[PDB]
Amino acid sequence: HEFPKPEFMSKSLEELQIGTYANIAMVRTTTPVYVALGIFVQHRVSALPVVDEKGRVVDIYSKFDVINLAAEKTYNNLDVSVTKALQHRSHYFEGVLKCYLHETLETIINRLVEAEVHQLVVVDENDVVKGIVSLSDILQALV
Amino acid sequence: HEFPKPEFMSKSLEELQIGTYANIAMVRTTTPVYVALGIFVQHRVSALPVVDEKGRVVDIYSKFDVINLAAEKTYNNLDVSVTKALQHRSHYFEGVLKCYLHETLETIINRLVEAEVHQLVVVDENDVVKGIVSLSDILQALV
Ligand SMILES: Nc1ncnc2c1ncn2[C@@H]1O[C@H](COP(=O)(O)O)[C@@H](O)[C@H]1O
Ligand SMILES: Nc1ncnc2c1ncn2[C@@H]1O[C@H](COP(=O)(O)O)[C@@H](O)[C@H]1O
Repeated sequence: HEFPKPEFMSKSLEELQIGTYANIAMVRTTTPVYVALGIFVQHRVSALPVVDEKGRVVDIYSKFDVINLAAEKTYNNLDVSVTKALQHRSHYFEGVLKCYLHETLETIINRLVEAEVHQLVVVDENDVVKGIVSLSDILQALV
Repeated sequence: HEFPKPEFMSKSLEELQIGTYANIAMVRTTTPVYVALGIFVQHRVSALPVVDEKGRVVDIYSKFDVINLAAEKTYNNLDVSVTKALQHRSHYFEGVLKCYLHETLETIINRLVEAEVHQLVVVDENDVVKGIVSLSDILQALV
C-alpha cells in the first residue's frame, strides 16, 4: 500500500480509462479572452485546448491565465487574444502541453509535476485534440 | 472595457460577495493523505484548508499536492500526513495562504499570482477558517 501502486503507474491512459474524450470545449488562437472567460463562467470547464488554423494544439488556456492577465500592470481589455498568455509560459516548447493514450500514468504524472500544470491535452499523430486529462482524472485512477 | 474593471479591483471580497462561506471541507495537520484523497474523489472539492490543534490554518492541501506525492521517487504509502506536502512549499511563510474579507480584489489577485496558487483561505483575527476563495470565485467577480 505503496502510493502510488506500481501496477497502475505502468499502465497507459488508454488502459486505465483516464480522461475526457467527449464534449471537449476548446478555442482557437484567434479567440479573444472574453470568449474564454464566458466559457469558464457559464460552461464550467477548468481549461481550454487552444488550436491553430489546422486544428493542432498550440497551448492550453486555463482559469489562472485569466487571473494572470488581470494582474498585468499594463492596460488590457478583454479583446486581447488567448495567445497573449504565451508571454508568461510556453507549455508547448517545454513539452508539458500534450500526451498520448499509450503513455504510462508514471510518464503523465511526471510531466504534470515537471512544470506544475494541472492538465494535458491528449492528441493524435497530427497534434489534433482527442481528449483532456486533468488532476481529477488522475485522482480517480490513483484510487 | 479595461480588463479588469478598476472599480471592481478596488472593492473588497466582502463587498463583491466572492467566495464560499458555508459547508467548507477541511482537514487537520494529523490527517493522513488517504483521507484527503477520499474527499477529493468522493466529495469533489478542489482544495482543503489544513488546520492545527487550535483550529488555525497552517496550509492548504490541493489535488496537485497528491500528484506531487505520487511523483516522489522515494517510497510512500497513503498513511503519510497531509503535512508532508510542506516539504515542497510553504504557502504560510510566503504569505500566500490566507486572506481577509476587507482585502481588495486587486490585493487578492496579486497574492494568487505571486506564488501561482489557485485559492486562499479567508480567515478571522485568530487565523480560523471563515471561507475559501478560488479562481472560479474570482472569475464570477471578473464578469
Ligand atoms: N475543456 C474541457 N472540456 C471538457 N471537459 C473538460 C475540459 N477541461 C477539463 N475537463 C474535464 O473536467 C473534469 C473535471 O476536471 P477539473 O475541472 O480539472 O477537476 C475532468 O474529467 C476533465 O477531463
Ligand atoms: N474545501 C472546500 N470546501 C467547500 N467549497 C470549496 C472548497 N474548495 C473550494 N470550494 C469552492 O468550490 C467552488 C469551485 O472552485 P474550484 O473547484 O476551484 O473551481 C468555489 O466556489 C470554491 O470556493
